[PDB]
Amino acid sequence: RVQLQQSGPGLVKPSQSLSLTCTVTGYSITSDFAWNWIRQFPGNKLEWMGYINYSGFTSHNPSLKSRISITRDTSKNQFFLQLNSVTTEDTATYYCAGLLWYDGGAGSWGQGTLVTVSAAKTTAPSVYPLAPVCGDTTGSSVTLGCLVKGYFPEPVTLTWNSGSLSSGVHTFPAVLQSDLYTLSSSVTVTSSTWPSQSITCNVAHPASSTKVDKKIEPRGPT
Amino acid sequence: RVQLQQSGPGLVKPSQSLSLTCTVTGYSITSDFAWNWIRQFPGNKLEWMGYINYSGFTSHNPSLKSRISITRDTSKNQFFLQLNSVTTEDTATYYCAGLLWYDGGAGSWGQGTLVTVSAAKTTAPSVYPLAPVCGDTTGSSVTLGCLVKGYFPEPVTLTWNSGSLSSGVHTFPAVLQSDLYTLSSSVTVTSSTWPSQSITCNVAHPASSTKVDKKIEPRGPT
Amino acid sequence: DVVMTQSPKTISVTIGQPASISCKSSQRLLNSNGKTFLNWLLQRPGQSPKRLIYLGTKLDSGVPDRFTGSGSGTDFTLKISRVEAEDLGVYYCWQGTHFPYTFGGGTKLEIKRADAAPTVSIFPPSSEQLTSGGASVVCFLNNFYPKDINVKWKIDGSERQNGVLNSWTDQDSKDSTYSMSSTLTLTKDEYERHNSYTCEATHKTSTSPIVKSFNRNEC
Amino acid sequence: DVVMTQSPKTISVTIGQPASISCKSSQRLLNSNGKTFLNWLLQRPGQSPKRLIYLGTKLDSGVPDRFTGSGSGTDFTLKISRVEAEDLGVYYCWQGTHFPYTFGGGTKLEIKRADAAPTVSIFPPSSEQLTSGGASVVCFLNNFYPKDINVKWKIDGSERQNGVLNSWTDQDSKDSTYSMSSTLTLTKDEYERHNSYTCEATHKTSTSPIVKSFNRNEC
Ligand SMILES: C[Si](C)(c1ccccc1)[C@H]1CC[N@@+](C)([O-])CC1
Ligand SMILES: C[Si](C)(c1ccccc1)[C@H]1CC[N@@+](C)([O-])CC1
Repeated sequence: RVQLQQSGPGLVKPSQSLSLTCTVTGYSITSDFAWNWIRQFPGNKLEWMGYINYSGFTSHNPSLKSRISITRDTSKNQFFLQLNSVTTEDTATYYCAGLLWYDGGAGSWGQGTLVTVSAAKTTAPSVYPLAPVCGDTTGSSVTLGCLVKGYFPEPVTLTWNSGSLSSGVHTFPAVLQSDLYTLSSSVTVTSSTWPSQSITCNVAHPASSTKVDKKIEPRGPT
Repeated sequence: RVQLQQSGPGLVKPSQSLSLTCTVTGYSITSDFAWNWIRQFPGNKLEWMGYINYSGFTSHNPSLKSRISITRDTSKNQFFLQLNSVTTEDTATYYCAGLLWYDGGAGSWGQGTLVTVSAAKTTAPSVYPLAPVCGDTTGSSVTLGCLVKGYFPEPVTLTWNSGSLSSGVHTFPAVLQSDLYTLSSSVTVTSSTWPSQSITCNVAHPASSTKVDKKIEPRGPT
Repeated sequence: DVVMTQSPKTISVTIGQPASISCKSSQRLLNSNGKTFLNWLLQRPGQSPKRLIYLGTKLDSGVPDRFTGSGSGTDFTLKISRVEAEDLGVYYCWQGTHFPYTFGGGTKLEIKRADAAPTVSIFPPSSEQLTSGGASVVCFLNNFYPKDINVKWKIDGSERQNGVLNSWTDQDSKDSTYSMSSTLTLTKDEYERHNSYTCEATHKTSTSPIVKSFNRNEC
Repeated sequence: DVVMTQSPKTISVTIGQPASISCKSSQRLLNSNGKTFLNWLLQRPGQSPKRLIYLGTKLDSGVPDRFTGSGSGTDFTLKISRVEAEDLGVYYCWQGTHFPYTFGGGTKLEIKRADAAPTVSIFPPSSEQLTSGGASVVCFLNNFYPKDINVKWKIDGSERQNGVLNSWTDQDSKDSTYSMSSTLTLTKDEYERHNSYTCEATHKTSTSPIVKSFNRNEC
């Protein structure tokens, strides 16, 4: 099947140009589809920006008049978006999506890439480990945590044991404070597996090329 | 005739993507030419990056393998350059140029746009006026000056009286000091026209959206 | 432009039950070629919108037959024969008959399931954060239903509201429960000036609040 | 890749005189269609490269006939019947026969004209720069020929070399002269500790150096 994948900056400064790329696999872009760029704003409102179909024909929403350009590179099977003079209003989640030109079916969207328009400077995050106490290390199960504080811009991808520990995990949406994001995450396992088996918090923050691990070690005696 | 004009960022940070645009006027891009992107390095060495011809066909130098993409927007009669994972080595002057596909004649280049790959932060310039003394305000002619110190990145466009005073002008190449550029400019007029007629130094620095004027007023008594 | 009005805004449904949502367009969507470019999409929590219905009434590629689109003219309806846990998320309608193409406001489907009390856990600041001059007391309330829940912080018996930050996860697409994290941030000094730190949760699953706490110096 | 070797590296010529430059390719440039994709370009100071010769020996669009390209195989020559002031700049050859297309190293043509002494001017720091904690004494030496020139700074008679920065303009494409600016930067304090500031220029147009100076407190 067809699969799309977006890539681009996560942060762009006011008045600059936004440049995004969408790599397509499993189908030639010069056949059948309409390759669209759609964005989703904070309140979850969706807006169609435009497309370029299999024959290279383009069409874009008038709400973006003279600021948008959609091109393609048939050699690398990718299409692009160029948005000039961005302002904080352009902050949203950008998606690429292909729908069949003829009837609009077999539509496939990429994962989306967050784009922030701000003057604020990129700040790496701090990762603090959250170990329980001794009253919960004696019972049914155990909950461990990971605190990621003060970073910018979004997002950060967080995993436990580099991704092998997926179940019993909860990563909460980040909250903006002091122009810095804070996000927490908890993982739950059997009260008899930890600390026998190390549990590590892996935090990644693209905007600043940061990647730090944080092992969850027991408080007090170790 | 055909005329090209480049536009794009003046500063880009390491590992990011460079995105340039070339607007073409006086001829359709879907006819006859080969639309090229060429760059010139500090020592004035030229390198061919690639092209996209009238039929949309592309070709790029292997020295940029998998980092370059050249597309076009026939609707706005523009073509573009996308250069991924730039490093300080990518710092150069980027030009767009059209040559006839068939024989290589009628070639036309844009003015070029300086591109700097650095971590250094954008800094607006300081503009100090340079008035003579009283020993040269009594003689043949008179030379006035304008000092532009400590800015980044290049360039700054400097004019006298918003561009009406063009003759007898010398704007010297900037010199990099403390990761900050310094540039001076002198203008010469009849020893009897100044200060009867105000002379102003107009300094513009895109990277920081700065535009400041500096009138040249006589030292001491005024 | 052609405006797409969706209703209801939100909607709660028991698992194994049918559902039905509306999308009304301010302009006819059938074009001169007999086609009606109208699509229905489902955006599960954390995912991107995915296909369901195309051509106004046609089951899209690989979509469970449980979904059925219908209607014509300006009134379109999406139906689900029998809701499943993974059907939760926001449904959107999208018209491609009139340029510029526009989406509806979306309709959020909440899954209805049996009540579930929260598993609460509390965490003192980390040694590392402390040495940095900060202090955060984190409390987790996981896998509960319904979404409504009230958490209260108490420092040595007194309620504390300032400096508290909360964050909820969307309904889980597997068990249909909700989770939440409450965080109390204080200056290192104010933190070390007190001893008791409590996290109080009130939820319809118990008339008496769920309490979790700790005192500095112990574990 | 096909390497293009240009010679000489630089070159000086009197106005009204002929010139001739070379470009040698490491590989034949004639292709299977009888064409030789070889172009000659001139990049005047501050401008972008501009067309001259195409197809190895063909006068390009709107180019003065004074320019003539010739040669075949791997040896190509550019000739100028009689140099004019605006012919100064760097000449480049560019081959489009072998992918990837490459340029030569360029050849710089300097114009020969009558000697011309420099018009020197000196400038004390500005009130504004002073209040900022800085001090720059700027000196200009405009429209001189030849390029060779030596400027010396003296603070109260003693030579000063540290903190001096110079910048030269390329040969002027109209009068063929050169200009230069010399700047002495000092701390506000060191500047206010001295009285005499002199700018000394030595140039073949006078055996005695051109001197310009000023003393704080006057004008
Ligand atoms: C933009 Si869309 C892929 C499309 C949009 C919404 C619903 C179904 C199809 C299609 C493209 C071809 N037409 C002729 O432009 C009609 C709209
Ligand atoms: C890249 Si160019 C416009 C060209 C380059 C240098 C000199 C003359 C022509 C030309 C394009 C068509 N071919 C067949 O690729 C040969 C080179």
